[PDB]
Amino acid sequence: CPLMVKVLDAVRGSPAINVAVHVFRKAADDTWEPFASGKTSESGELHGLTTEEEFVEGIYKVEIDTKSYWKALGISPMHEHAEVVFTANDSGPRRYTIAAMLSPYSYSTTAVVTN
Amino acid sequence: CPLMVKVLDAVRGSPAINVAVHVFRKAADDTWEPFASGKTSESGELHGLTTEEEFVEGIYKVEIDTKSYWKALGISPMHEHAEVVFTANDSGPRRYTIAAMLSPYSYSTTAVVTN
Amino acid sequence: CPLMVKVLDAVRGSPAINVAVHVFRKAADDTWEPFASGKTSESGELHGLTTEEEFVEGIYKVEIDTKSYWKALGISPMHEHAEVVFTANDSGPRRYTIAAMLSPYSYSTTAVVTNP
Amino acid sequence: CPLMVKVLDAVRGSPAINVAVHVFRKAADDTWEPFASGKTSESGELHGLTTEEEFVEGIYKVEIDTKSYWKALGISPMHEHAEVVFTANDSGPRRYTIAAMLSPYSYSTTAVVTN
Ligand SMILES: [Zn+2]
Ligand SMILES: [Zn+2]
Ligand SMILES: [Zn+2]
Ligand SMILES: [Zn+2]
Ligand SMILES: [Zn+2]
Ligand SMILES: [Zn+2]
Ligand SMILES: [Zn+2]
Ligand SMILES: [Zn+2]
Repeated sequence: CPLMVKVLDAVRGSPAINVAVHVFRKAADDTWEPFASGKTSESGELHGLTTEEEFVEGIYKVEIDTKSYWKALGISPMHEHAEVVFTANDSGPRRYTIAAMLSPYSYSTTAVVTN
Repeated sequence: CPLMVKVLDAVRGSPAINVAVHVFRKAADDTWEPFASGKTSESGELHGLTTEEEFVEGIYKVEIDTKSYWKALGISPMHEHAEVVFTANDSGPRRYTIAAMLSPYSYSTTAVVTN
Repeated sequence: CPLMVKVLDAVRGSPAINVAVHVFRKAADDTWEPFASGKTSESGELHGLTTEEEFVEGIYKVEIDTKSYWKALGISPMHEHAEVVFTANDSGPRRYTIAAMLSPYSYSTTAVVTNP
Repeated sequence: CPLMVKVLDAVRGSPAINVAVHVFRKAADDTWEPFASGKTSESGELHGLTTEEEFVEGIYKVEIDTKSYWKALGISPMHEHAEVVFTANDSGPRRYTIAAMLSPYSYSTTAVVTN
């Protein structure tokens, strides 16, 4: 995949499974245009988001839906999404893995960019 | 102080000093409206951004300018900003501290919400 | 302070309050010798750990006791401490703040090293 | 795999490749006994460290060697290792994945424990 998203639940120490993910790309008119979406697999991973051809250069936002992921803990999180914005592919082709370690009031995210 | 932003340089182990922070609030037309702005201090801290009265419930985005901040490292970062989005207030006065520990291809952020 | 420790609860979005912290310094014979201890304040901070004089150069370990901090959540964490090791003071004096963002199965820590 | 380690370079946005990892187990005399070793792959991963039979309950330390790893960067890190300690395997086998996002003065680590 040119783009993969991996989400871990840092509270329970498990992949975050069946979590909805929306990807957007910044359009000419400065709006976020929907790009790809899905739900995480059993390994916390969302593969098959885009194709080489479709994954053009631009600014991308990854939105991971957390609103009620935390419901069973009794905690309302800091925001309904965990969001990460990255600027893509200005030097040839790159594949991107956006990895996110999520808690209700904190998250760590790393973009791994390979060629 | 309803809203404080603290930015740390995780590569150099130092406050991120004199770094521009823009705060926005999600507006009626779904765009981000400029809400408050400042530059981090020698302690990497940004105080006096807003007032209890201006800081109503809503969805806020903290945008930390990182474009050229690691020029001197010779690394172009994952994106020209570090962005943290949080949903505010609900009940009545809540004080927010958004702490970000920044690296070019990563970040960790925690929202500390008190009384 | 030559050394300060700040601990945040990443699950509840709070300072982690009244949490025990042990600091060790690696001894000549390659054991951790107790250095300082205490519990975090209402701001998640532990001040007055050491002095200028006592904070000699060396390898230090900070243990933050987390075992039952999580109890009320119904979660047993990855380890009974969150631990950070750092190498201290290799030129002139430096002040160190160790900041830790903790969850049961994850943490992020940053050492902020400034010269006074 | 009972124990897998994955290391990401948060400064360059890559896997941490060819990095030495030493695993220890807390021994009877309270010292750290050498338990397993390897070097991370091209994908920042370290597999085949131990077997289900050797990996009994106990306290384990994962030591990632970072001393000269950002020297090209011109940065001496907070410590010559990144260390993660976890308490293992109350019950029967669990698979552990220790994921570590490393910067010179900072790191984020998550233990993913699965059945
Ligand atoms: Zn894939
Ligand atoms: Zn800005
Ligand atoms: Zn203030
Ligand atoms: Zn941006
Ligand atoms: Zn102090
Ligand atoms: Zn080692
Ligand atoms: Zn494996
Ligand atoms: Zn070490």
